[PDB]
Amino acid sequence: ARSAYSYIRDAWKNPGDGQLAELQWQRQQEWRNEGAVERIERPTRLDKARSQGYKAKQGVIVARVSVRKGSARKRRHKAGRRSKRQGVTRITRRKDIQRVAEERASRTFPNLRVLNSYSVGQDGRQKWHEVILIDPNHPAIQNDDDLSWICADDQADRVFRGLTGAGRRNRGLSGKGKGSEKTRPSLRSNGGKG
Amino acid sequence: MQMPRRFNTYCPHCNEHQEHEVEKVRSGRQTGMKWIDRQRERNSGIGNDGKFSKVPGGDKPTKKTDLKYRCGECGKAHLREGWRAGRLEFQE
Amino acid sequence: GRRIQGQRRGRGTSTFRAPSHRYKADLEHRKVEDGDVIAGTVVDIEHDPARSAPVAAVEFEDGDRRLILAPEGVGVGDELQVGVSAEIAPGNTLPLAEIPEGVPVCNVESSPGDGGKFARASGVNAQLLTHDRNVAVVKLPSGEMKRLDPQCRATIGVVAGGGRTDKPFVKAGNKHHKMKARGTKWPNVRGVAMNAVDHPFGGGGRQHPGKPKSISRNAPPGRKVGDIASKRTGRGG
Amino acid sequence: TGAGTPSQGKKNTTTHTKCRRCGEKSYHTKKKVCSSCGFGKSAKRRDYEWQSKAGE
RNA sequence: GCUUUACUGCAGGCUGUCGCUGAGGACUCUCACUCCGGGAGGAGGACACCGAUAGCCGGGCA
RNA sequence: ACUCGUACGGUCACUGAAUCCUGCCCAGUGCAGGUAUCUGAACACCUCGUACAAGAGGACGAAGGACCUGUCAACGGCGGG
RNA sequence: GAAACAUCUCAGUAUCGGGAGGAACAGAAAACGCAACGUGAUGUCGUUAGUAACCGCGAGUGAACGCGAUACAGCCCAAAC
Ligand SMILES: [Cl-]
Ligand SMILES: [Cl-]
Ligand SMILES: [Cl-]
Ligand SMILES: [Cl-]
Ligand SMILES: [K+]
Ligand SMILES: [Mg+2]
Ligand SMILES: [Mg+2]
Ligand SMILES: [Mg+2]
Ligand SMILES: [Mg+2]
Ligand SMILES: [Mg+2]
Ligand SMILES: [Mg+2]
Ligand SMILES: [Mg+2]
Ligand SMILES: [Mg+2]
Ligand SMILES: [Mg+2]
Ligand SMILES: [Mg+2]
Ligand SMILES: [Mg+2]
Ligand SMILES: [Mg+2]
Ligand SMILES: [Mg+2]
Ligand SMILES: [Mg+2]
Ligand SMILES: [Mg+2]
Ligand SMILES: [Mg+2]
Ligand SMILES: [Mg+2]
Ligand code: NA
Ligand code: NA
Ligand code: NA
Ligand code: NA
Ligand code: NA
Ligand code: NA
Ligand code: NA
Ligand SMILES: [Sr+2]
Ligand SMILES: [Sr+2]
Ligand SMILES: [Sr+2]
Ligand SMILES: [Sr+2]
Ligand SMILES: [Sr+2]
Ligand SMILES: [Sr+2]
Ligand SMILES: [Sr+2]
Ligand SMILES: [Sr+2]
Ligand SMILES: [Sr+2]
Ligand SMILES: [Sr+2]
Ligand SMILES: [Sr+2]
Ligand SMILES: [Sr+2]
Ligand SMILES: [Sr+2]
Ligand SMILES: [Sr+2]
Repeated sequence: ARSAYSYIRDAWKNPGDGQLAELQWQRQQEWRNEGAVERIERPTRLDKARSQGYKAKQGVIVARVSVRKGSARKRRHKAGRRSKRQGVTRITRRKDIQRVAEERASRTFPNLRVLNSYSVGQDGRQKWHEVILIDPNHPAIQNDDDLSWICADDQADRVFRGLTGAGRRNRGLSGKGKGSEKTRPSLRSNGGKG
Repeated sequence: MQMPRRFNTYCPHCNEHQEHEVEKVRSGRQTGMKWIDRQRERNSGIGNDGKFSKVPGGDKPTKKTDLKYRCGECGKAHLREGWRAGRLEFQE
Repeated sequence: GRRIQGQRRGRGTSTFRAPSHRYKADLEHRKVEDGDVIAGTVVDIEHDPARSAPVAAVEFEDGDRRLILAPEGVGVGDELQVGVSAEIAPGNTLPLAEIPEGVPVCNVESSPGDGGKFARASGVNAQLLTHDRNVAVVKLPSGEMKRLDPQCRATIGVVAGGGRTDKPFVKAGNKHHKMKARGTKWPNVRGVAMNAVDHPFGGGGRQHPGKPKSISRNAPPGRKVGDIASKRTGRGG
Repeated sequence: TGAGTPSQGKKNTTTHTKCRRCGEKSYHTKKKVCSSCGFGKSAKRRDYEWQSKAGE
């Protein structure tokens, strides 16, 4: 039969219809009043969290984050930039809101590494994302056959280097064949034409 | 100058002499499904566009002749070399 | 060009700011629960450097020393009442509903309990007119009819220090001395005596503005000089 | 009063002093910030890529 | 460097529209959201703010 | 920032003590108000077109412009016959 | 640079913000599509090729599949129960 988890997954397919609609109207009232990064004991989406790698273990942290909405908070030109390089409100950035969210969250927790993240909704002025974090130094994770990879020296600050699942997706590394000549092995190696 | 409506002349898509109707050529409505029609939608962005950053041009104190010569038996049209016509009136 | 004077203003540098540290008090109203059981004796009448007009030092029933805005006539020894059922005497603070019609009032509030916003300057007043269950119309010093909430507090009487603007400065020395104590850059150099690089009316071989003085309300900061959105200009005609 | 030699008379102020962190006479004692190593401004050391010719 | 009814663009203002955003071509409500009060609670109310787009003005700026 | 400020205020401009005065013009440019009617973008709606998309027309219509009024201590003007 | 210049070029170069390691990144196909009865993770070297592609179609910009080589390596969850 179906898993109890599959009933949260099926609910989040439409986060504006029914029981979840009335839930998110309520929650966001407290979330708007909550900080930038708030550590929360239990995730909002169990299926998604577990799917991404979350366990109910010692040293597996989850934290909600809220980033401003829209495009870029881009100013104007002080020095002589042409007509083409004069867009203030019409241009956006190259890192999606989920990546900023993951970074803000990894800096709030300078010892924990980012596992993965997901969206927990949005309103007119902000976007919320919940980020799963892991403690690399906790022996509860050092001897875990499903999570001990994150304890390697080369995995240090993995979000900032774009080695996150959310990172590789923004870097244009999803496709294995066509239209991924300029993106693999890295953008920098390909001169930044990604 | 004046130039008749129906006159007996040649047509390379007929190989003989039939009565050709002299009609003014009406252009055609733009659907926008061409090569350069998409360049105005893709290649265009914030501040200046070169060739897309222009306005329609002018003329000479006389425009040429853009005519269609549809015949009697087949009704085929040949694109004849256009002369600098001041005002053209088709007799009858 | 360069940023005009009004652009350098908003930055909030020393030159354009007010010497706040040299100012006395943020003259507001007292918080009574409901009942008017608060009263106070005026002990002193001081000078306010922030707003030139006199300011009364009031000690209350519970010994709370606060500087209140001074209305005409009120002196040392006098008792005033702050609350809901206050006396209709000059200098008493009470809401608009409790104040009768055709009475000159001052230190009027916009939203109830904000501490006073309207009618505060040297010698001004406000006329209370209509009384409904919902609205209390007040005529502000400019002649504007403000449809106020009857729960908005106000002090009965005209402000003290009247007829001040009726006497000239005589010398620039008197203006200098005044402006040093306010949030203003002084003197005022006309935009026309400036260079083209410094103001929209600058430049030229003589003195005159380039374009007409009247400017659109949609004009950007740096082009908004002269007569801002004039519905007309001139005296007669 | 000319901007040259006579204006050089009013020069009895101490600004740049020996730094604690690096030791160059670049600690602005009025700003408490170093102009050479960046002590008092950054936790890191003030280094810049233009302190050397591009491809070096 | 500077000027403008030189060229082209950008800020910025004004305006429609989509999201925020709810209940019963004109209107009622309160529940989001905003503001004010220490608090109780009071004002405003799906407008406003903000994200997006569209037309006008636009030497303030390049 | 103005602002511990509230129209007897502060903001933006112009003229430059006092004294005696400061005429005429709102056609153009500016600013502001109004506007039956014209013009007016995208969205949504309507018709045809596409197994869908592209796409052709229509309907509606904001600011704005047209257009009318106000204004020169507003830019300015006060000639020839 | 385009013999000016605005799209374009210089060039994702300079410089700036963040972060890892002795290397980094990539990686076991929702691939390739020498269309096949075919190849079979990923880098890199040679070649493909100044080709295809782009571009006031101007100046200029410019891959890939394949092929030959170097080295080879393949696994773990989520859920079901
Ligand atoms: Cl991390
Ligand atoms: Cl013709
Ligand atoms: Cl003054
Ligand atoms: Cl093959
Ligand atoms: K350029
Ligand atoms: Mg590499
Ligand atoms: Mg200028
Ligand atoms: Mg000052
Ligand atoms: Mg006060
Ligand atoms: Mg002056
Ligand atoms: Mg001069
Ligand atoms: Mg003069
Ligand atoms: Mg003048
Ligand atoms: Mg508040
Ligand atoms: Mg210029
Ligand atoms: Mg003078
Ligand atoms: Mg006059
Ligand atoms: Mg050149
Ligand atoms: Mg390019
Ligand atoms: Mg050329
Ligand atoms: Mg290129
Ligand atoms: Mg290929
Ligand atoms: Na960290
Ligand atoms: Na494209
Ligand atoms: Na110069
Ligand atoms: Na006129
Ligand atoms: Na040249
Ligand atoms: Na040149
Ligand atoms: Na070109
Ligand atoms: Sr393009
Ligand atoms: Sr353009
Ligand atoms: Sr000609
Ligand atoms: Sr207050
Ligand atoms: Sr106040
Ligand atoms: Sr001038
Ligand atoms: Sr007059
Ligand atoms: Sr001297
Ligand atoms: Sr000195
Ligand atoms: Sr500092
Ligand atoms: Sr550095
Ligand atoms: Sr005079
Ligand atoms: Sr006029
Ligand atoms: Sr292999």
